[PDB]
Amino acid sequence: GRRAVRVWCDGCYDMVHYGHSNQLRQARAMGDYLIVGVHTDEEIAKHKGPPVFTQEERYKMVQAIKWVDEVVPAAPYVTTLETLDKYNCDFCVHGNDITLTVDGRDTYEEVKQAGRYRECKRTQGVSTTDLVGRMLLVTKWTGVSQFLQTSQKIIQFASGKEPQPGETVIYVAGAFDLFHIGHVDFLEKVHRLAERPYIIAGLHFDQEVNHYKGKNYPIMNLHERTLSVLACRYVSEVVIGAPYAVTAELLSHFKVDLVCHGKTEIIPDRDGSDPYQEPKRRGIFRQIDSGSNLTTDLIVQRIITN
Ligand SMILES: Nc1ccn([C@@H]2O[C@H](COP(=O)(O)OP(=O)(O)OP(=O)(O)O)[C@@H](O)[C@H]2O)c(=O)n1
Ligand SMILES: Nc1ccn([C@@H]2O[C@H](COP(=O)(O)O)[C@@H](O)[C@H]2O)c(=O)n1
Repeated sequence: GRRAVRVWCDGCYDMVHYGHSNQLRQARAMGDYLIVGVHTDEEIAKHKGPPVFTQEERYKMVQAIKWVDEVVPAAPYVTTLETLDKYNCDFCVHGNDITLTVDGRDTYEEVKQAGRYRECKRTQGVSTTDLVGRMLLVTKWTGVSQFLQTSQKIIQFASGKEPQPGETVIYVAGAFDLFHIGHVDFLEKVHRLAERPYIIAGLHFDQEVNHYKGKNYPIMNLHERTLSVLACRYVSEVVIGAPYAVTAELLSHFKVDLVCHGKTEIIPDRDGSDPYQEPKRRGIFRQIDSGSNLTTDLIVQRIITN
């Protein structure tokens, strides 16, 4: 038995994207166990403006990412040894920003001098601001994203497991754009539908999403959406470019036991047909209620306050 390295992060985690998730993956790789501190609405307000998502929304999203072992709510804004000592955490991990006080001293001086501060690289291809811009475009399809996808980035995000005997294969599908607490609440309930679930998430092509969603959607592209969704602990695997209709070929290919959709509107397939007709014919379709009303369109409207 080796001695366990417990690891700390903190931040606002306000509108979580695959950069947040890649930093948490990276931080968790540095030890055995990741704890994450998230600040309150009130606390974020004192330093920046108030955040787009409420604390309990933010606590829940972070908790949903597979590298995170626990979420400490109302974490202080600035990391301290008092906090590290209090959660038995060997060291903290931040991305490499310039973090200086007004007089030129380091915000994390205490921690750095104690030898208890580690850095990870910033994730390429994304930031909340970049995303704010993508939303502004949509409200006022060839591709505004310059994320560079690789096999290695997918290897790092994927759990990498084939369905074992006894596991109940469950397929779901959609846009999964701006992967959010609504999708998490949906997937987390789907995950209750069996003892040992193996959830596969079909991700519609960008061209398809633009067609059925109008405008400049999707905000995120298939590759980005791939990682967003693989970061979720309830997901075992992803179809990267799934058809809109849940075909026979697909169900048979993945040996699907079960198919779900949430309480959102199902838009008819181009020929008028129910794209879930085939699993309903087999009697393996089941509708689920997430309990969330959150959609990509509501995230846009909450994120633009002018
Ligand atoms: N593409 C990005 C964006 C952010 N982060 C890291 O995530 C850390 C903690 O997250 P948090 O403070 O809660 O959010 P932001 O950093 O504001 O996210 P962003 O820059 O995208 O707005 C940040 O220091 C940031 O460097 C990262 O690694 N890669
Ligand atoms: N708030 C939400 C958002 C999505 N969902 C479900 O998540 C899946 C993917 O949704 P999108 O294709 O709309 O991203 C769908 O089955 C949808 O019904 C939900 O149950 N509650």
